[PDB]
Order: sequence, then C-alpha cells, then structure tokens
Amino acid sequence: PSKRVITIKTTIKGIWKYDYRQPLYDLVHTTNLLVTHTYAFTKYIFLKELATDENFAFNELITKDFFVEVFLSLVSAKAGNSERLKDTTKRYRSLIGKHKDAYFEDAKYTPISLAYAQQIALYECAKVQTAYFNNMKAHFGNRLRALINKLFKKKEKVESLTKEMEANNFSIKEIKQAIRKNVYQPCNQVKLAITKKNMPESGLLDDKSVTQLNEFFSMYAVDYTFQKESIFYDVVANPEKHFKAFYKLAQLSEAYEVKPFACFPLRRTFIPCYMTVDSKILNYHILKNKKVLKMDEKFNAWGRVVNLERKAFKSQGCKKTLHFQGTLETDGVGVSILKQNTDTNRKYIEKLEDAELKQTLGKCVLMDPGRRDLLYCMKETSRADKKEIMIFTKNDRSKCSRHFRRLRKLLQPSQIREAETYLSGFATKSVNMEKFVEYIQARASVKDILYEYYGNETAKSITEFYPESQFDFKVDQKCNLYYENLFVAKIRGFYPQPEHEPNDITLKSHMYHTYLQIMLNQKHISERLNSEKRRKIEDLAKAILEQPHESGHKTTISSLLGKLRLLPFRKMKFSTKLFSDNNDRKLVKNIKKKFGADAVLVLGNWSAPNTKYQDPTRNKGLRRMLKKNGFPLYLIDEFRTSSFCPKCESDLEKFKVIPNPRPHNQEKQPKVLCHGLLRCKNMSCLEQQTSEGNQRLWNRDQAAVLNFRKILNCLRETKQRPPLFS
Amino acid sequence: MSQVYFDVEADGQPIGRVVFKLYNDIVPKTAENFRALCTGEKGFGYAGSPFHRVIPDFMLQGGDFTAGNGTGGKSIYGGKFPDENFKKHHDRPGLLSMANAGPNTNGSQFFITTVPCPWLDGKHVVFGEVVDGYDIVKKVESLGSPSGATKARIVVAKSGEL
RNA sequence: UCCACCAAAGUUAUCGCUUUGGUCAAUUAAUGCAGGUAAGCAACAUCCAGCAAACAGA
DNA sequence: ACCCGGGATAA
DNA sequence: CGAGCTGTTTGCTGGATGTTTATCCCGGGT
Ligand SMILES: [Mg+2]
Ligand SMILES: [Zn+2]
Repeated sequence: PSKRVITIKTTIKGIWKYDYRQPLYDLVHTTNLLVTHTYAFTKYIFLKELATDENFAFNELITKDFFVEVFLSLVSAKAGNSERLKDTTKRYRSLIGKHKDAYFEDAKYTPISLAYAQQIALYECAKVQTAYFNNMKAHFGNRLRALINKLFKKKEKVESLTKEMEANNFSIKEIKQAIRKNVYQPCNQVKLAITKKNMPESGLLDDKSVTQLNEFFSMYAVDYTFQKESIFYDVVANPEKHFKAFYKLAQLSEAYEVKPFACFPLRRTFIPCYMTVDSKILNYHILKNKKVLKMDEKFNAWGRVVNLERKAFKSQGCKKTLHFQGTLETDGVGVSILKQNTDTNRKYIEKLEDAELKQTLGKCVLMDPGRRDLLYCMKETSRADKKEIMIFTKNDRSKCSRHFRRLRKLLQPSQIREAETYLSGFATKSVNMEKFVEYIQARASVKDILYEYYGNETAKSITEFYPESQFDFKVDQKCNLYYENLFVAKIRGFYPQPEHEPNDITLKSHMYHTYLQIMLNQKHISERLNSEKRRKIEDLAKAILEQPHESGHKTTISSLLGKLRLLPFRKMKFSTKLFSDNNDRKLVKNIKKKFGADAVLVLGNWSAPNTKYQDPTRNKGLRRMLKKNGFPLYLIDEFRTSSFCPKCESDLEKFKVIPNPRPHNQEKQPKVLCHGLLRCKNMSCLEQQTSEGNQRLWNRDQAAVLNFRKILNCLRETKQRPPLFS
Repeated sequence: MSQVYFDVEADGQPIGRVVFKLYNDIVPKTAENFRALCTGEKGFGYAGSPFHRVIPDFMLQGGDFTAGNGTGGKSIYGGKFPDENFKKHHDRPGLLSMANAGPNTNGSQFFITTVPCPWLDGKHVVFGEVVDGYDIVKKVESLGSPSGATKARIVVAKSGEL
C-alpha cells in the first residue's frame, strides 16, 4: 500500500507537561537561531568563494551533508574521533573554518553550547536542501527567460520601432506586424539558440551581450550537453549541475538593474519557527536523559511528557490504521502531530456528457466569484420574489485577519518600528557580497531587541517598550472590560448604576481597584504574571486602596503590567488557522442549508490572478475545499456573461457616479463610476412610468448569474453554448 | 406568591435575615428562576454568593455564584433569557429586580433598591419586594461604599423558601 | 487604512447606497465540526513568486 | 580491567 | 476583474518535497 501522512494541530499548553515546558522553549529558540545562521552563514560562504574565484566548485556543495557541517560549526561541543572523519566531511569542515571567524566577526555571533545536535542538524539541513532544489527548479527557467529578454533589449527595440513607425503614420495593425517580423521573431531565434547552448547568429546581439552569454555558459562544463537538447528540461532532469549557473544568472539580472530575486533561500522571520522533535531529540534535550533510547521504549519516553491517551494522539483514519510514530513539529506555542500508516524504519459544464448534465436538473448553483464578494450564489428556482440568493463576502473571511493586523499596527512599539525601518535599508535578495555583509551587520545590530519582542511569549523581556505610559480601564457599550485594548471579561451586572456625577471625585479612580481585582483573577492574565510581579501588583493595589487619588501607584502598576501589552504572535498565527477552518465549515453549512445538502455547484471560470491594489483571493483553495467537502463542482466560462441584460439581452453600462468606496482615497479621488450597478440600453426594459425613463437596474453579480442560468438552460436544451455568449 | 429568605454573614458572623415576596403570578419565569437559585435545585444557587456591589443609599447587588465579582452567573434556562415583562416599576424602596448588561441580558444577578429608581423603569425587570428584615438590608447597606466596594465580606451563607 | 451575519423599504432581482428590525464568544481564551454524556471525522513544516498594512527613501 | 558519555557514520 | 517605483516585519495565496533510527569507539574516570 501507498504511504500517507496526516497532521493534527494542537497547543503546547493543552498537552505538554508543565515541568518540561521550559526545556522545550529554549530548545526551540536555540534551534531557530542556528537555523537562521545555517542559512546566512551558508550564503556568506558561497558569495565569499564565488567572488574569490570563478573556478570554485559550487555545484557539488549543494547537499545535505555540507549543510550539516555548516550547522554543526555554529555549535560548540567536545572534540570527537577526528581520524574517523570522511574526506568529504574533512573538506567541508575546512571550507567552513576558512570563513568561520570572518562570519562570526561580521554577525557578532558566538557558538551555542548544544550537545546532541546531530538530529536537529540533519532535519534542518534536509529542509534547507529541499528548499534550495524547489526554488531552483521552479524559478530558473523564468529568470533565464527574463534575462534573455533583457539581453535582447526587447523593450527598447519595441519602443524605438513603434515610435519610428508612428512618426511615419503607419497603421497600428501594420506596426504590430512589423514589430513581430523585426523584433519578436529574432528574439525567438535568440531564445532557440540559447536553449541549445549554441551562441546566437551574428547581428542578433551586440558584443557586450555575446560576452555576457559566453561568461554565463562558462559556468557549465565545456563538454556538458543539456538532456533532450533543452536547457529548461535539463534543469529539471539534472538540477545539481545548474546551481552555479543560477547564481551567475542572478548577477546578470542585477547587471541590468532588474528587480533582485532571492537566489539563495534564507530564513528571515524573527518569530521562532517550527522545528521537528523525535524520540532522540526528546530524550536528549527535553527529558535531559543521558542514555540511548531504543524503539521499544519509544512511546514510554513520550508518555512522560504528553498524554498519549488524548484524542490527538490516538489512532485515526480508515480502520484506524494511521498510528502516531513519535514525531512532532513545534514552534513554542503550536504543535503538529504526525500520523502515518508505515513504520519509520528505513471539468467544464460545456463539455459534460448528456447524462451528467441532465442529472443536475434542479440542483445547479450558479456562483459569480468577485473580488469583494467572494461568492454570489443563486439557485435555478430563484425568482424575483423567491430570492434564493446567498452572498459570501471578503469581510466574513478577513474579519480575524484585519483585526489582528490592526492590533499589531496599534501595539507596535516605537523601538520595534524604528528598528525595522533601519533594517529595511539593506537588501537581502541581492547576491552582492558587500550588500549581503552589510545586511548581516545591520541585522546583528538589531537582532536582540527584535527577537526579545517577537519572542516575548517564552523569551526573557527586559526592555521597556512603553515608557511613560499610563493604562486606564474602560468599559464598552457591550459591558466588556478592556485594560487599554486587552479583553478582560464581560461584566453582566454593569448597567445598574445611580445618577451620574457623584460628589466625590476620587470614586472614579477607586473603581480602578475593582477593575484591577476583576482583571487579576483571569487565567489568561494571571498566567502571564510571575509571582514577584503579582505580589508587587497586589501591594500597589493595597496602596491605591490607602490613597486612591495618588497616580504614582497607577503608573507603577502600568509599568509592571506593560508585559501584558505584548502580543502573542505565534498564538495569533495558530488561531488564524482555526478561524479559516471555521469559516470554511460555516460556508459549507450555509451552502447546504440554503441550497440543500445535495446541491450542485457551478463556479465561474475567472482565474483571479494576483493583481496590484487588490487583496489575495482563495480562487483555487476555494474550489479545492468545496470539492473536498463532496460538492459536485463544474466550471462555466464568463465570456460576455456580465455584459448583456438578461431581460432583453441588451448591453449594459456603468452609469452611476459614487464617492470613492475606499475612504482614504476620497480626498485624492473623490468620485468614481459605480461597478456593481448597471442600467440597460433598451431604454424601456420595464413597465416604466415614463416620468424619467427609469431604465431597469441590474446588479452585476445578479445579471451574471442569470446569464449563467441562461447558458445552462441552452446547454440542457441543445447541448450547445448560446450564440450570444459564444 | 412564593416567599424566600437569605441568611447574611459578614466576616463569618451572621448579621440577620431578609425575607422577600416574589411576583410569581406577574413575572412567572423570572420568579421561578430566582426561587430555583435560592433553593439550589439545579445544583447551584446563591448559597455562598457574595454581595460584590453595595452602593450606600442607592442599592445592594449580588447573586454571582461563579465569580463573586459580577462577571459570572447563569440562569436555569441557560446563560441568559430575554426580558419577560415590565408590569412592575421601581416605584418604592426595597424592590428586588434583575441586574443585566442591557436588553435581553438577564442572568442570575439580582439587586435590591433602597430608594426610588424611576430612571430604571423599562430597563430592569422588577420581580419582588422585601417584606421582613429590611433593617438587616440597611445594616448590609451601611457596610457598602459609594464605589460599590464592601467594607467586609458579605455572603449569602444560606438561602431557602418559606 | 475603515467594513460580522439574517430580513423589510426607497426599488425596478438597485450599488463597499441610504433608512429601519433582529442576532453576538466579546477575546492578546482554545486542536476545529457534530453527538448531547460514549462511538466519527480534519495535512503540516520549510522555502520560494506574487499581492495588502505600517514605516523610509525615489 | 570496567564503565559513562558523545561525536560521527550510515540505511 | 476592477482600480490607481525601491527596502524590512507581518500575513494571505499559490507551488514543490518530506514527516529516524542503530552502531562504533575514543576520551576520561575509578
Ligand atoms: Mg463573473
Ligand atoms: Zn434590458
């Protein structure tokens, strides 16, 4: 049988024993640091060698073994059996030590004492190798084509020819034909020549371009021939021999001021990332054991830390054949449990058949995927009065994302934003040695504070991110208590109050003690405060009781509680996945409720490419999720579907003028034409009263779904697309 | 009309008893919920609940048996129930009414008024009166503060129906 | 740099339209659905290319 | 002689 | 489909590959 793997998410606090929580946290942080350096240092090596000599054997060093040595060079440990090392290991270690001191000086880094780092290094280096291979196989061809276009000076030639022909008053069609004959065809000839490793014919490129092509080809071996005569196919077939060339390509891209792209994968996130934990890592780092753990004792070691009898760790899947194998991935807040069935021992609606099309009668749901309106859904039986219409909007899905983004924007300390702005002055994707070294130094100059702020969940917090800040409680209309922006609890008996404006002013500040007492009893608040801080806060509350009017106690309490204002970024990231899953399931439930359990879904053919000034969309993920839930989904072309009036098949127009939908652009661009409302050109289109014409007004999505229904009916009746929409 | 009683202890020392008269016929569901909480039929009730908010000359409040600070409490019908009716108004002192965080947000918390509250009419359901032990109510009130803080720990040690 | 869902009307299957009625787990909480207490279901890390927010520079 | 690490290798 | 040119952090969307466990022996201590 084939191998399949499933992942179950959960939280550390819900399954991890408290006594073993702290050992894990540090480990995560340590691993993250190493991994980060394991990227940067690696790049720092390559750029050092490639700039030093063009004959450097870069291709052979892209392997997990070399990355393992790079990772271990950052860890200090007692010397082992040196004479047992292999020749490849010796060469890798010598190459690393050649630049070890320089990299440490540049990055202001010191080796971390971490015994038993073999398994972590192996896993992280395997991930690094996979990332390198995936990046190259994916982007080498596209970047090579972009470089070829840049070398041919396609843009300059096209512009010059267009201007010259326009000066001569040539017709646009003739101009395009001449451009194709004189520009596009030679460019294709150059592409064909380069694809086969053969230099282009004389006159196609200038001397500088030919020299650059020769320099690029010098990266490959002289006698090496691309498999199947195509470089783009040889890259996938034999990627290992192109890595060096890829680097050179990047430089050539930077030669013509092309936008830099990340040729060398790097880890730049300051928030600690997920790391893999297995039986050996748990035994040697988390449990702090000092003896070998065999497979028989595999589950016993885990039992000492997590409850394997919980729902997450028990058997799952078809016939409960997917068993837990002692492998997890955790980033200090979230945890992913992996289950596997094997041991670790090493269509378009227009092209549907007659029966398929006719079996959906009375069940098709026509969906118009928009930008702001993610899904405008209508059923066949919908009428003017029986409006069986459903709208799933971008706001419903983006509620949590926008809330978290606004919270992060509002709670960002001045130091953090200033540090990010300063660090942004050095590019990272650039392959230039000097630029990369400058970026390394800049990151090293601000790494500590950023790591402290983003690692506030488990790392030590000392810096005062909110100096001279006083926090006062408030209650919203829904009787929810917030410190400044942190939810505390819902006061169900708040509204009952006497007449406002009492005689004694100090009562307003005295209510602060009651609010503080209410807040301090919350689990999510108490857990974030250590014993000493809680004692000091209680003493300050007693002092406030003694002298409520004194603001010094309130200021001291605010200074102490400033830790509570730090956001748990990893927790928010984990909660985002739960919110997305809940939204998907809510959408499925709503679809089944409104349109029935056995509803058939017809979705538009719009691809929704990522466009500027527009947020991303779940076009492909939406279809994948809908299919995963069992909904029969089919695609229908949107050609002319949103341009004709369903009532009389007449063209529509955008007539209304409305202020800018986005408030921030109103001051700059106040009024724009409407986009979701249209009027028909028939000019009667209705039993108009004749007072002001009153052309029938259509919602664009409604008209589109009506046209989809027309197309479906025509397909059912004649098995052919309507002539109007063909 | 069912009558219920509470035993009030300050700092562990009993200070008196208060007897309430419930509007069973006028406000059936609210009175039934209050009686159930008093007698603890559903395994929970006012027994041990503190008077977390006493404003002298204005009001006493209590009934939070899950948090003791006003953020808890639940009704027998669920977390909350809609407002039943407003056939009674805060016209005279000693009236017992339900505390809420807005319309249709009634829970287990209750409050006893010591002065007329015409401004609260139509916002909180009035469902009882104090028939005996109003002197004990004044004694409890004297232990309150304008901000609502109590000078001593006042709890409903026992509750029952007469 | 803002917008959660369900209905009525301006209205004509009428807008990031307006005026009203109804709903709220608020959240820097937690593995998510449902079943009512049992018993089933659910892929995740990394890297990279894009796009949105903040900042700074052209 | 006898044992306790802990690096390093390899399927 | 719909709204008006560079760098970092975050995130949202899209594409590609994986998801450990025995064995040897030299340094060191008693
Ligand atoms: Mg469409
Ligand atoms: Zn028309």
